[PDB]
Amino acid sequence: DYEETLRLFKTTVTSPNYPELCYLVDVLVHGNVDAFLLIRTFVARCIVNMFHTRQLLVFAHSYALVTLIAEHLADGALPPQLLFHYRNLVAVLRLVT
Amino acid sequence: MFHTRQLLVFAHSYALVTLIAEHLADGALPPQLLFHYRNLVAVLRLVT
Repeated sequence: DYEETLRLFKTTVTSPNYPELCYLVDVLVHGNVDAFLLIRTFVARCIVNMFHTRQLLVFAHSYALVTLIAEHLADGALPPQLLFHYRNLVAVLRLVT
Repeated sequence: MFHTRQLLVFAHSYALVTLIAEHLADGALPPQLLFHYRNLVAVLRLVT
């Protein structure tokens, strides 16, 4: 069962309220690992503050961002539910492959 | 209006409904009301 996480992802993607910086940070991170490691606090505050103020989660659009969130941000600095959502997405990819 | 009266407000006409979930969405509101109006515009998109 992943229908709830996929439903939330659908709400995020088909929403014009997607925050501008999410693209900009996707470009500057460039999918580079330690580059994402250096920006950990900013993305952690951004995802919790966004999810609390608006239900749609952020940085779901780019695969590199999703994978780097799921691995390196998992160490902490995030309430477990959002990390669990991202891990469920990555597990959905693993099930598909 | 929503909190006291239990009815949402400015739903009676298209211009207000379409402007609320494009320009007012940036903050300033609880998620539930904004998503009610976004659901109304999404219903319009589905039906068209």
